[PDB]
Amino acid sequence: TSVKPIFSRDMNEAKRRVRELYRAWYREVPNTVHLFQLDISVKQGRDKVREMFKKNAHVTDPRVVDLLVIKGKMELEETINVWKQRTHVMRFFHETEAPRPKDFLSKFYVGHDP
Amino acid sequence: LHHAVIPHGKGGRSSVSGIVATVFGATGFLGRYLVNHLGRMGSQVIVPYRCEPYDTMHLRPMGDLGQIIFMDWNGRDKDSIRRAVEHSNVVINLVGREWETKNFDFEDVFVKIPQAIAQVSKEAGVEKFIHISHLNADIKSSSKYLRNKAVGEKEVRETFPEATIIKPADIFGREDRFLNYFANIRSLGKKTVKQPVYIVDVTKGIINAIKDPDARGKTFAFVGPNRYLLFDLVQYVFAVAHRPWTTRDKVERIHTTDRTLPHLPGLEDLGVQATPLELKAIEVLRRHRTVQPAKTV
Amino acid sequence: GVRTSPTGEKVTHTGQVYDDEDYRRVRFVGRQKEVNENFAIDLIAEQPVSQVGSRVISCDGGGGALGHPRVYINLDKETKTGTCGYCGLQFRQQH
Amino acid sequence: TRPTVRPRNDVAHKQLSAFGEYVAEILPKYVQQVQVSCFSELEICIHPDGVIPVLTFLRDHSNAQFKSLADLTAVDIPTRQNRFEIVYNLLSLRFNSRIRVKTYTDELTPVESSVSVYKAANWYEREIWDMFGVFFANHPDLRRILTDYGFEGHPFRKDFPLSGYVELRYDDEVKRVVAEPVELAQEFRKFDLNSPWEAFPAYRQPPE
Amino acid sequence: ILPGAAYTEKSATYVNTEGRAQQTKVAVMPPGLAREDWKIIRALSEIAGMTLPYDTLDQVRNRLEEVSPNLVRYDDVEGANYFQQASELSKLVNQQLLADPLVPPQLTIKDFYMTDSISRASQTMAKCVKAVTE
Amino acid sequence: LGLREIRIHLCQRSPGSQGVRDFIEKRYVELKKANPDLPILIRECSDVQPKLWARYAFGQEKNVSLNNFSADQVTRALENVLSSKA
Amino acid sequence: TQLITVDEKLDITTLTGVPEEHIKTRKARIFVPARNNMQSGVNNTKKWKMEFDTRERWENPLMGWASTADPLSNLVLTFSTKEDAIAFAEKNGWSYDVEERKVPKPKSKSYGANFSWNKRTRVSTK
Ligand SMILES: NC(=O)C1=CN([C@@H]2O[C@H](COP(=O)(O)OP(=O)(O)OC[C@H]3O[C@@H](n4cnc5c(N)ncnc54)[C@H](OP(=O)(O)O)[C@@H]3O)[C@@H](O)[C@H]2O)C=CC1
Ligand SMILES: [Zn+2]
Repeated sequence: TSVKPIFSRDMNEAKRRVRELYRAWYREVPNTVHLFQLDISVKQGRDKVREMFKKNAHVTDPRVVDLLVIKGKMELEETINVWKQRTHVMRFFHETEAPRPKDFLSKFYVGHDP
Repeated sequence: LHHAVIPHGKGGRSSVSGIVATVFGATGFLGRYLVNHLGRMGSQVIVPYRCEPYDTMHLRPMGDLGQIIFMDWNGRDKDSIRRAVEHSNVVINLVGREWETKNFDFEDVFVKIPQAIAQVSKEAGVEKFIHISHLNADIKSSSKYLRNKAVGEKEVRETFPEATIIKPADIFGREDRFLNYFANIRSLGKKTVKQPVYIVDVTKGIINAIKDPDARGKTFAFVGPNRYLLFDLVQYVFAVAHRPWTTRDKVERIHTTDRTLPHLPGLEDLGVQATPLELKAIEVLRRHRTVQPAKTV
Repeated sequence: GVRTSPTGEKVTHTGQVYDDEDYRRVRFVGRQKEVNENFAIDLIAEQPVSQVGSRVISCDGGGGALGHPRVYINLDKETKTGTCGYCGLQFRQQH
Repeated sequence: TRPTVRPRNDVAHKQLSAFGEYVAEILPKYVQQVQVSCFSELEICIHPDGVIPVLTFLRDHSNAQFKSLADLTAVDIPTRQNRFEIVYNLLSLRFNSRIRVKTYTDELTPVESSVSVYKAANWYEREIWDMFGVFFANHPDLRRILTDYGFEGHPFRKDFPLSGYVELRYDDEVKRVVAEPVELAQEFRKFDLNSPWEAFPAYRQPPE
Repeated sequence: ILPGAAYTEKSATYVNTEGRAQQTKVAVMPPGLAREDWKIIRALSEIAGMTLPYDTLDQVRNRLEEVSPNLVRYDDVEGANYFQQASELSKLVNQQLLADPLVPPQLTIKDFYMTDSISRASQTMAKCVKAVTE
Repeated sequence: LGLREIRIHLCQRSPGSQGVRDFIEKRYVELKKANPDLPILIRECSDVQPKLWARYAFGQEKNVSLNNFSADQVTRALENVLSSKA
Repeated sequence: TQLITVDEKLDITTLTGVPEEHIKTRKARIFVPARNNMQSGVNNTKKWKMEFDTRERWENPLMGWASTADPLSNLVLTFSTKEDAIAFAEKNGWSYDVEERKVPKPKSKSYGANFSWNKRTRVSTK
C-alpha cells in the first residue's frame, strides 16, 4: 500500500489541481463557444464543464485524480489550440442520440436491457 | 404484428424500429429531417421521388444499408402511389409548393395528390397516414395556398378518417423559407402576429404521432412557444443576420396572422418541448453574416 | 426448377420466399429478385446410377486434383444405392 | 533435423548469456531476471525505478553502445497485477547485437520517461500513453498521438472491445459528424479456435 | 397471454430434487416481444399500483434470499435436519391407503419423450415417439 | 389484518443458531399442532444469522433477529408474533 | 520518502473510458470453462475466463446477419488464478459472480475388474 505518486502526495494537493483545471476550463469556455462558433451558450458549456467535473466527484485516490487532471489538461490543450474541430467539442452534447428510457417500465417496453 | 416488423435493438442505426414509412414529398425541407430522424431509429423508409436522383443523394447517408428505398412516382399516377404504399405501415404526406407551376397548381398539389395518396393508402391497408396542412388553412382565406390546403385537409379527413392531420405554423430551420426569406428580402410591417415553430420540434412531433396510437384521427396544431408581431420579428431577423423570388401569394401568407386553436392539441400533447426562436436563430442566420430578443405579445 | 409463390415471387432452391405481409418485398419493387434457376438437387437427380461390379468403389468427382477428396463408398446394401458425400453421384453394385 | 528445422546459433547464445551476466552484475540494483531465448535474443527484466540507469548504461557503456532505440512497446497482460509490460528494443551498431529491456507498471504507477536517453522514445511512449494509458512522468509533450481527439479509453488494453464504444456517422440535422453508441449490422463472430490438446510439452506449466 | 422467456433465454434460479440451487445463463434472447418472466410480473405490479420493491435481478435474488437464503447459494446442497419432528407431525392424522397399485405414469420409452411444453413442441421428440412405437 | 406465514432461518452448525435449533427440536411439533393451517417455513442454511420473518396481510413483513437467543427467547419472540397479528 | 499511502479500494472505472451502461449494469462471469464433451482433451480447462452477460442479438433486415449493440459481447479475458480475475473485476467496477473450478474426481481404474469372479463389474464382451 506504499505506492509511487504521480503529482499529488495526498488529496489536498489533488483537489488543488482539480480546482486549477476547473478555473482553466471556466476561462476557456467563452473562447471555445466563439472560435468554434458553437450553437450553445456560454452558460450551457459551463454547465457541461460542471457536469463533467461532478461526474468524477466520488474518487478518493490521489493517483486517479492526478490522471483525471492530466487527461483534463490534455482535453483543454486540444481545445485551446484548435486541434479538435467543432464536432469533437459538440460530442460532449449528445444531441443526435435519442433520450434513453430511464424507469423500469419504459425499459421493459423497448427491450431486454436492465 | 408480423415478425420482421417487431422492434429490436437499442434504437440506433442498425436497430429495427418496426416503422415502415413511405414519405411522399421527402426531398424537401421537412422530408429531409423526417427521413433523418426515421433512419437513425432503424426504420425502413420509402422515398418516392419525382426529381433527379442526384437531388436525393443527401438522403442516402441517413440510414443503414437497404433502409431507404428510392422509387419513381408521379402525382397523377395511382399505380406509382400504390407501388410505394403497399408495403408500408405509415404514409407521411409532405407534398407541397410555395408557388404554382405550369403543370401542378395549388389544387393539384394540395387537393388532388393528397387525396389520391390517402385513398390509395386506405385501400392498401396502411394503418397510419399523417397529412401536413397549414395552421392558417381556411376556406375563406385570401391566399390560394391556404384555401386549397384547407380543402385538401377536408378531403384527406373524409377519405382516410383515422389520419393524423398536423398544422405547422411557419417552420423555421436552416433550409426554411421563413427566416431565409426575411434575411434575403432586405415585406412591410403590419398588424400580423406569428408564432413560428422549429423544424426539429415538428419532426419529433411527427414521429411521436407515428408512435402514439392516440394520434389516430386527431388534428394537431404545431406552434412555437412565443407569439411575435411580424415587424419586430423581421427586425430581430435583420439584427441577428447583422443586416441594416417572390409572389403575391407569399405576401398574402406573410400578412396572415397565426390563428390560435386551443381546442386542437399541439406539441405538448405529443410530448415535444417547443424550442424558441432565440436559441436557433443564430443557427439559421449565421450563414447570412458577412442582439436584444424579439418582443412577444 | 424454380417455383412461384401466390404473391408472384420466385422461390429459391433453399425454399426462401417472402410472405404476403412481409415488408421486405419492397426491396424488389421496381427491381428484381435474383435467383439461380439451376437447382442442384434437380441436376444431380438427372445423373444415372453408375453400375459397378466391385463391393467398394471410389469417387473423387472427376478430374483428379480438380474434384473433391477421394472417398470409398460401400455398396453392400442392395436396397439403397451408395451416394457420394461430396458430389452426390450414386453407385450400385450390379450383382 | 537438417532441412526444415531452424539451425541453432550456439555462439550468439553463449555470447548473449555472458553479456547478460555482465549487465546483471554491473546493475544488480535493478536487474531482476536475465533470460536468453532459444532463438538467441537477450532479455533484461528490470525494476521500473531503473529505466534511466539501465538504458543510459546500455547507451553509453563501452562494451554496450546500444545507441539505437529500435522500438518501445507496452504489452497488456491483465492477469498480472502490474499488467503493463514496457519493452525496450535496443540496437548496438558497434557490436552488431540487440537487447530487450523489460519492465512493468499498473494503471496508476508512472514510468519515468526515457527521452533523456533516447529522443526516439518521444513518440513511442506517447503512443503507449494513447494505447494503454501508461503515464510517463517528466515527458516533454505527452498527449494522444493516434486516436481521435475526443477519444475515451485506451484501445490496446485487452478489456477494451474490438469495435469500440462509439462509432461515427454524418448527421444532416446538425450538419456535423456525430458520435453515437456502436451497433454492428453483423457482429464480429468470435471463434474459439484453441485445441483441447497440449501442443508443446516443453512449455507445460507445473500444476498447483 | 403474456409471452415469457424460456430457460435458454434468461438467467434464472432453479433448484433440483436434492436442494441444490442453480442458475441458468442467457444463451439467446427471447423471440419477438417476449420478455423475462419476473420483469413481466414487476411491470404488472407497477401498472397496478402495487409496485414490487426490486428492479434488477440482483434485487430479486435479495428478496429470494429473504424468503429462504439457500436459493442464492449456488451449487450448494444445504442439508436439512429434523426428520423426527416431521415424522411426529405425520403420525397425527391417520390417512388410509387406497387399493390401487402403484403405477408410475411413464412405463416405457414411449411415455418418456413428451412431458412438458417444450418436449411436446419438439419435432425430434415426435420422431422419437413415432420411432419407438413402430 | 392478520398473520399469513412465519419464516425461520437458521444455521445447522453455528452456535448463534443453537437456541433456534433447540426450539425446533422440542417446541415446533406442538407449535404446528397449535397452528394447523399456518405455514411455518423452517429454512436451514450454511452461514446465516438466525432470523424470524413474519408475513402479515397485504405483503407486510416484519423482521426479527433471533441471533444468540436461547430456546425460551425464541418461544417468547414467536409467541409475540402469534399474538400481534399486526 | 517518494512513496505515498493510499488506503483506498483500487477503482479505475473513471479512467477506462467505458460508459456507465457497460459498467454498472453488466455481470462478469468468472469461471474455468467446461470441457467440450465432444473431446477428451483438457488443455482448454486450465485458465480462468471472464465473460459477460449476453445481450440481444437480432436479425439484420437486409441480409439476415446477427446484429448487435453490445460492445462487450466478444470480450473474453484469461487469468492464471481466480484471485487475479476477481481483482481485475473489482478494479474495473464490474459486478461479478464466480463459479469454483470443477476437477474430475480420481477414479479407481482396474482392467482386472472387467473379468471378475463374483462381481457385477464383468464386461459381457470386449
Ligand atoms: N415552413 C414550411 O416549409 C411549412 C411547410 N408546410 C407544409 O409542409 C409540407 C412540406 O414542406 P416543405 O418541405 O417545406 O416544402 P418543399 O417545397 O421544400 O418540399 C415539398 C416536397 O414535395 C415535392 N413536390 C412538390 N411539388 C410536387 C409535385 N407537383 N409532384 C410531386 N412532388 C412534388 C418536392 O419534391 P421535388 O423536389 O421532386 O419537387 C418536395 O420533396 C408542404 O405540404 C408545406 O405546405 C406547412 C407549414 C410550414
Ligand atoms: Zn464424389
